[PDB]
Amino acid sequence: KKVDDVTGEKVREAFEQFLEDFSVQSTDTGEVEKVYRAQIEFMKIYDLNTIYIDYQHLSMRENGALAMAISEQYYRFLPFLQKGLRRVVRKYAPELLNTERVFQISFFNLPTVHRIRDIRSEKIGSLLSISGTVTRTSEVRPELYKASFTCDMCRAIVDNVEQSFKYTEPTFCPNPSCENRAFWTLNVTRSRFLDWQKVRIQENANEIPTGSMPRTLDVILRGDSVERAKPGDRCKFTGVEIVVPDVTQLGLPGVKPSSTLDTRGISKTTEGLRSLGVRDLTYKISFLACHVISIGSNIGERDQEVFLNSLSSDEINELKEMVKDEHIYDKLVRSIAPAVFGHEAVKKGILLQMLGGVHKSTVEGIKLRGDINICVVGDPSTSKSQFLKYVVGFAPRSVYTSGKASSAAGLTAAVVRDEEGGDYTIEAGALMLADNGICCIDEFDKMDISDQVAIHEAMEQQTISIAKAGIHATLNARTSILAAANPVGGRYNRKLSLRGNLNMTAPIMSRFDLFFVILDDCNEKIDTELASHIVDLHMKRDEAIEPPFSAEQLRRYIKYARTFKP
Amino acid sequence: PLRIIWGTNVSIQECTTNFRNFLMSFKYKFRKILDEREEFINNTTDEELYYIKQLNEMRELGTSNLNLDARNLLAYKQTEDLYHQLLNYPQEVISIMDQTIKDCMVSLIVDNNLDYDLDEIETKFYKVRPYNVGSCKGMRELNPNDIDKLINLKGLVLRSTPVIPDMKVAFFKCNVCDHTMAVEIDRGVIQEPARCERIDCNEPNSMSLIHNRCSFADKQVIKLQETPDFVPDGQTPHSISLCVYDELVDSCRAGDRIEVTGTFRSIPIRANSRQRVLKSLYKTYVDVVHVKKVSDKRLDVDTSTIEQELMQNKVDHNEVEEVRQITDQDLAKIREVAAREDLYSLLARSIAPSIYELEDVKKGILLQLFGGTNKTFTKGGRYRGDINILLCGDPSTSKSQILQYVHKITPRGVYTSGKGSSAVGLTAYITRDVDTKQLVLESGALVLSDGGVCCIDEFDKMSDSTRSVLHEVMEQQTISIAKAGIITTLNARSSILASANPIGSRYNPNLPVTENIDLPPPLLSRFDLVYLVLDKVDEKNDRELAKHLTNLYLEDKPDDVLPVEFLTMYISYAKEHIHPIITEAAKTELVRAYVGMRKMGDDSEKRITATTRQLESMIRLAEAHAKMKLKNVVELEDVQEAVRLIRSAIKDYATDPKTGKIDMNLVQTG
Amino acid sequence: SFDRPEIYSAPVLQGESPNDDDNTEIIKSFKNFILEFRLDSQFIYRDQLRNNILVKNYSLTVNMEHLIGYNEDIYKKLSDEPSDIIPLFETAITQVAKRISILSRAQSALNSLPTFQLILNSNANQIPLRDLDSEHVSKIVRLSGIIISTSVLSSRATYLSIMCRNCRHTTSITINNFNSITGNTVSLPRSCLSTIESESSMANKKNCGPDPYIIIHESSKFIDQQFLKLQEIPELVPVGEMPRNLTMTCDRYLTNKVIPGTRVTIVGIYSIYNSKSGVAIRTPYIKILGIQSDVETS
Amino acid sequence: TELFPPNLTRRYFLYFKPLSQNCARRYRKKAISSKPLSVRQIKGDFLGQLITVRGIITRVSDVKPAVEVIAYTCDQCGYEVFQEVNSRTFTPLSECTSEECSQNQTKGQLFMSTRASKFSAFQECKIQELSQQVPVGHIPRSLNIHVNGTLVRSLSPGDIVDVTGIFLPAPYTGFKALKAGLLTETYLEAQFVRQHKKKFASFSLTSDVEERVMELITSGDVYNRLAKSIAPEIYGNLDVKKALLLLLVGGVDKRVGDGMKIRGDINVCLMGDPGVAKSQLLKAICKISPRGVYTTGKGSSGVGLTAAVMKDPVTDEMILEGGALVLADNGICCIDEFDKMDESDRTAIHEVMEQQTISISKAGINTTLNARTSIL
Ligand SMILES: Nc1ncnc2c1ncn2[C@@H]1O[C@H](COP(=O)(O)OP(=O)(O)OP(O)(O)=S)[C@@H](O)[C@H]1O
Ligand SMILES: Nc1ncnc2c1ncn2[C@@H]1O[C@H](COP(=O)(O)OP(=O)(O)OP(O)(O)=S)[C@@H](O)[C@H]1O
Ligand SMILES: Nc1ncnc2c1ncn2[C@@H]1O[C@H](COP(=O)(O)OP(=O)(O)OP(O)(O)=S)[C@@H](O)[C@H]1O
Ligand SMILES: [Mg+2]
Ligand SMILES: [Mg+2]
Ligand SMILES: [Mg+2]
Ligand SMILES: [Zn+2]
Ligand SMILES: [Zn+2]
Ligand SMILES: [Zn+2]
Ligand SMILES: [Zn+2]
Repeated sequence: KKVDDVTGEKVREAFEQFLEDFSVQSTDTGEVEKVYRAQIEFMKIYDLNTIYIDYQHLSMRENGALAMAISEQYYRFLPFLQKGLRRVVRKYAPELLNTERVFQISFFNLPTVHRIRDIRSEKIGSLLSISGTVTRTSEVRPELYKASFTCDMCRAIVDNVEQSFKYTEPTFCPNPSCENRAFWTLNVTRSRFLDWQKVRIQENANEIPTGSMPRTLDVILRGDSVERAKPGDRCKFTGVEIVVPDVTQLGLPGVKPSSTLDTRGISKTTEGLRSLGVRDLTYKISFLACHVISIGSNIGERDQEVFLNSLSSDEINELKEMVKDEHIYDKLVRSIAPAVFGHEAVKKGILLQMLGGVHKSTVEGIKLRGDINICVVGDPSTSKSQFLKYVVGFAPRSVYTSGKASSAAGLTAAVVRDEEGGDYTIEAGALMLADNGICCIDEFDKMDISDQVAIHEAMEQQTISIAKAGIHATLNARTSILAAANPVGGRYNRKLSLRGNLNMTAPIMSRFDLFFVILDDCNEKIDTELASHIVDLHMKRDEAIEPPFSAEQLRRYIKYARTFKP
Repeated sequence: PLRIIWGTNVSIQECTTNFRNFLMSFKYKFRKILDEREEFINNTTDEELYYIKQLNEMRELGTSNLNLDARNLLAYKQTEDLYHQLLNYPQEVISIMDQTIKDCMVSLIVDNNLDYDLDEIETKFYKVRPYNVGSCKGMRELNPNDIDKLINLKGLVLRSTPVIPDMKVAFFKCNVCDHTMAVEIDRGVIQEPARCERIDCNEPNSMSLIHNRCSFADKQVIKLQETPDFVPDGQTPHSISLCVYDELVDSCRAGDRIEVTGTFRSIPIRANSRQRVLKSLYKTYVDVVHVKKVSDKRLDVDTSTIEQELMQNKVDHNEVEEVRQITDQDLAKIREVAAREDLYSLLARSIAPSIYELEDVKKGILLQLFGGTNKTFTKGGRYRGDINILLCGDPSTSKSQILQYVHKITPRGVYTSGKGSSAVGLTAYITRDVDTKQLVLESGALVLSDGGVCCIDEFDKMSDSTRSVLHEVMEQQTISIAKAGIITTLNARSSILASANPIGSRYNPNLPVTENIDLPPPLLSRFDLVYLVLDKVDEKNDRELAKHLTNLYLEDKPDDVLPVEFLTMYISYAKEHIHPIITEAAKTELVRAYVGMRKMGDDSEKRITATTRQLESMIRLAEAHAKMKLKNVVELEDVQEAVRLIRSAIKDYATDPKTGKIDMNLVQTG
Repeated sequence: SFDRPEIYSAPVLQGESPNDDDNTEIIKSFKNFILEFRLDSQFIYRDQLRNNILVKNYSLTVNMEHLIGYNEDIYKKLSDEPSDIIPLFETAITQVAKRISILSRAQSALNSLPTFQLILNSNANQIPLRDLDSEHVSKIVRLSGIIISTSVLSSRATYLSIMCRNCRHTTSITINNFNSITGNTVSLPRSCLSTIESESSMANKKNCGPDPYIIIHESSKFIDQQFLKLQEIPELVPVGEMPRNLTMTCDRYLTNKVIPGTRVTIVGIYSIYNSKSGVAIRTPYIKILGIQSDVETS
Repeated sequence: TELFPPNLTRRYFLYFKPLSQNCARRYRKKAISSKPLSVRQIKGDFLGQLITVRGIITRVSDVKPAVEVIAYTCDQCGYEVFQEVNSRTFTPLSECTSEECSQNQTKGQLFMSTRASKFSAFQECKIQELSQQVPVGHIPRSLNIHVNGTLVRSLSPGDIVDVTGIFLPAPYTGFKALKAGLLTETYLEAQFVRQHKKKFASFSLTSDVEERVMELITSGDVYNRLAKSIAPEIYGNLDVKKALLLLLVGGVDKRVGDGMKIRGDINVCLMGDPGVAKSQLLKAICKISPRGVYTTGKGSSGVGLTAAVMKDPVTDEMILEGGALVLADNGICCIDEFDKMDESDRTAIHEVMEQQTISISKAGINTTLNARTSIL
């Protein structure tokens, strides 16, 4: 008979008791409602496979021992959690069990979120939260969850054999026909599969240490969590730290653990006619996330009816209050980039760039661009980079690039060789990460001419073409461009035209809707208030900034206004 | 008789007794008389028990690591042989030392009848970290007979691998009866059980290893660029791999200069992945025991760049110090020196004693070392008090020596040359790792110099594309990379110190200042201080300079200047603990000075007109001057000194505002 | 064009504690029994071994009841599983004899010394031939009867030097076990051993073929094997039954020590062979360990 | 009994110094070992012989531990098992082979120990045929030299040397299809090295040196005698040769306690009309100096001056390989056609001439490297 895990049994009983017994008082009325029975009866209506459990609710139970036991040994106690959930669902909603439905528990609201560099080996097999920027996402793929095999010489079917990460074969064979355990074959049709996605995440910019390069991590999404991560956004993943075999570590210094088979209780004879197998224990840390939540890429869905339903009634009141204002335009144009003193025309253009225009298509099939491209040119130290830094900080789905530091593949899309393996991948460039957003290109004049060619291909075509190696693809590049440029010779020449001052290509220049030339003229009064404003900023930090609208309400108003199609 | 570990000359009992006697009886006066320092002996520091004090404070803070100076072992008479045994046989001697530390830990609380519980001490594992084990010999000068010996290496960290899980206990489960066992690793080998150990179940080949149930330890590989004291003929710098384990993982960042002491190890490498055939030529590496990130000769790292790193250091309990410790007596000396009326001249004069005069240049260099205050907005903005200096000058003006001194004095800067650097080599690139055959990301010179000073010699000779990289570094203190490998924003909070020549290689008074400097206005506006270092021939100046250079060669080894250790710790304390703020009287005269120089720029390029970045530079220099005098506020005189330094650096008094020319005789005073 | 690497060892540490079931400890106990046993006042087996080396008789004759007097556990091991224990005692005899074959001929003024043969006599209870059972299989049995036929001497290989047919790889095989009947328990290897050894650095797909080795007869060594047939004595046979007999094998000094018609006691291993009447039926036979002639014909 | 063999108890390395030509002349002995051969003349019939090859060293690998015999410990029997290694690859011993485990039914498991195993300091060097040795219209050829034991670090790139060693065959490297029979690679296992030019740092005040130095002093007028004998086939130019001798000697290197350094090396430019034999003077100085490297204005590029990141396959690692300035470290760099150089090489020598370092910050590398050349 099988031996059981007594601690796992206590975990199972405590968790299944938690699934009913936990309750909260109602905010509106004060009624004692039990949220997880409501959750299960809600999943029974819509056939959901995923139950969401707050970690604080689990932490309230007992003295906190159940939460600590679940978080510390999540990999060990997870099948017990599954069995407890199956029994609780059986007690109340037996119809969920029939279609066997694979259940997934998603934990969220962990007290701390860990940096990608804070990952250590003692947390392997433990529930934990990480945050990171999604750079690459893979196709949704099937994973062998419950395989079906036939013994090669028995030729009888067996099913529901559990797979523990790497592919396994059974050695039991309860069919009495054979005396051979090792030999099997696997059929793919009768096997049961699960959804699988590998998304690559990167260290956030503020999380990176002083001189280090960013490091990546491959996190696996399964079930309903698949496709909730998108390239170029900041995501918080809650899940288990797992470990994955890695043949890369062969040439590394240090003693690599190996695994020999022990031969002490085997009787042998030297009859004649000494080979043994040893396997490497080399691994890398990965993540298996049960829950994915997308934090805003900013510091702080096309239909308006969908958007207003997300907002609460009190915030809809504030939105309609902002709409009701007769001077709303003046408040908006003064709320754009409050650190910049003056330059109302550039703030107007940036606000209109964030709002944008409608995308229209003729009967021929020609697409009319609704994105508005702005280029800011002028004398040095005219706060041109301040506008771009404000836009990338405030606007969602916005990237900031420099002209010299960028590359043609880094701006649009790159085909990447991974681990010298035969597969090739695509990583999205800056304009793809800013799709339906703003790409801020500072120092536009310093960029290479071939990069300018590669970008205006997307500027007319609104698309990016890939024909390198065996990968052919058409990718969307529906992005607005906010560019900052310096004239030839540093200073802007009044005598010359706009084309004389700019080194940029004429197809670059034709697509820009607005060219804002900001000139530096030395007047005593304007310099006086500008110097006073700058020293007051340095003196007073945040409270020297007085916008009519805060960043959150400005962003809410812009998101509301983008729904309208004039 | 005497029991000796095979292959060693080490007796466990003798080593334990000698090391315990050393712990109980060592005083730092023994170290002083070993180093032939008799006049420096004082009572209250030396005649107290040193390692007893560290053991007491180590119990009180709850730390488990003891730092052992191996030179102290050579100071003590009975442990002179123990020093050679520790160097020759660190694997056994270090374990013996850990056992002796644990025995002294329990003995200190049993003997003194302290309230500390014995059980809490006994469950702790104590380990000692030896350091200063000998001279930093060249790593390529080591022989195969030096394998498994303790060595010192000075180096620069280029990159580190992510944290690697190294298996220590293996978890096996039976497939049929769910019976679990845990087997502990023995010398890199884990023995798989061929059969289930339970009396009921005896199925062969039924134990499967569960990879996520089993326990792991942290292992990290760091590429270190060695900087040895002695370099033989025609040797090129080489990078060595060093392995850190457990708490020392992620203690070292890329671009910092460290002292590594560790054991010299060699392993055979498998020729093929599928084959177990090993290569006969072994691969050498260092298993790191102790890391030192603090040098008395240079400044320490700016802690505002490593706040989260300090927090993670506290979490990991690595007990590695990024900053030097400030005692009460030397802090009192710092406060007394800050009260001197000649503090500015004393600090600037003590910068480069070998370099004669260049007083305003040294003052600007000192203010760059101090830096302005760093302001981080709660909304998300960031202001950095990083000061950029350009030294445009005639040949033979010690500016290369000045950049050399600053490169030596900074904790983690990088020294580069014009046309010896490219745009890619300054920011970041992709290389192929030798060990893993993988594409790995490696920082360029600007990212490596973050938190320090990047010195650029021959700045005028650098190409336009390479100089155009420095714009974002000089204004935002960051680089925004959008390439095939990375699309990210990297912090480069490096103050830039550049040295340059005029177009004709000598300053021409016929041409204006802007033509002589020959920089585009976007790049030249980002420099806080621009120094026109000129060679004026005088009787007294040439006589004094010639005497100053000839006094160097009177002896083989060559007013009052502060020592470099006290200078570094004073600047360190001021950067750490002084964050001055601008006041109203400073604000109004800042505004008045900026308006006045904008009015000077109204006159008719030939001249460098005033710009808003010059107002930012006035703010930063005033903050640096206030931080120098340990004042927590920026008031009017600091701003006047900043303005005066800006005027005197470019020699605005010497130049004619209308023409822009500089005349050598009529105002200039060398 | 480099030579073989050499593998060699030297004792340094004590190692794990010795175990009674380990082969080395059994060999050491056998060696101590040979050296230190006293019958009345003399080391009978040590002096017998010296005299046998002087006569160049490379065998030792051991009384089994002496093993009772000396050490019980190794007697139990020898009785229960003789096939594994007898090579160990033969190794012990050969190891003691090497010390005698060096310290004697170099003092009373090349030599190759073979593995000695264990001949062992018992005075215990004699099993009748028809009372043999499956419980006696692979165990030492003492039994009596009359010998009705002795075959001619066959030649078995002890040491043979073999050479690959086309590869010309040279190998030697040493055989110390001749207990098997109708079976080649040791034979020529099925493929050339040069490739798996990889002894030379050059290693000049080449396959030598199945059974490539050829015996070099002028450098091979041989012994004598004899088949005997033992019948139960005709005085005590059931009236209507044919008397039952057993095939027995002897080798080396046990051959030609008995003629047909002699009534003998025999110590030997009741053993098994398959002869090509039941799906799994094996014919019994005896591997002779000792022959005792009850009476001697004149 | 089993002992540690004498191979495991030897603390010394044994080398064969070749018999000299002068000593061989006395006894009418004809020394094959003494006569320096070019790389071309080392044929297959010289294999196994002690021979001397003269040539310039081009590449030297880093010193690495090459295991000669591997030591394993067995916990079961307490024996130490040693397996010899004579090839580039080996298979480690897994299961114990001592006499105690061999007889026993339970065989022990071997664990390798580095400290008990025997290593040799190993270097692989390339020696190239000298220009006078190369026949007409041919490319110089190279030979592999194996350096073991004490002789390591006695060969540096750019040295013209007599290397005496045993010419030995090696297992074949190359495509299997191209090989015909028992083809072998070749290498020279080094026994002795003699330097054609003695390094200045290797100078020691031996007894025989002292009488020659005293003779040169007591002859008198040493400064003019040494200066006028630098390039004696060149008429006149006495002050130029005097400054060239001062170039060879140089001033003292200055170290300040602050860490600031003032170079002791002298830099000399010779600019003049064509036909003043200044190229002859550069070649004369630059054969005289032990670490002299002769360069051309455009023949030596930027990467041929400073450094390049290249893979070393014998030690299997990417290392920095120096250019002409690194080859002349603590020597003289001999730059002919100085005005014909491009600006990048001018910046390189601009950093070299005062700071005596080359700072490279490219995609390949972020280093500073020592280039302590005196420049002519
Ligand atoms: N109108 C303004 N309002 C506020 N700050 C300003 C203004 N003009 C300049 N500044 C400040 O002056 C500095 C100029 O920085 P940048 O925005 O990088 O200048 P820029 O317009 O981008 O010119 P380049 O092309 O970078 S030289 C910053 O510290 C700005 O905050
Ligand atoms: N003012 C000075 N004080 C002290 N030493 C000096 C001074 N001026 C020149 N020297 C000495 O002369 C040497 C000349 O080197 P540097 O002055 O550093 O050259 P430089 O100023 O960088 O000019 P370059 O190399 O043509 S750009 C220095 O190394 C000092 O030894
Ligand atoms: N003073 C001299 N003594 C001896 N030979 C001389 C003298 N001047 C010139 N020659 C010879 O004239 C030739 C000049 O050769 P070079 O060494 O190339 O002169 P050069 O100064 O290098 O001229 P270049 O290369 O055109 S600048 C050689 O054959 C010299 O031997
Ligand atoms: Mg800008
Ligand atoms: Mg210089
Ligand atoms: Mg010439
Ligand atoms: Zn079957
Ligand atoms: Zn079991
Ligand atoms: Zn063969
Ligand atoms: Zn063994």
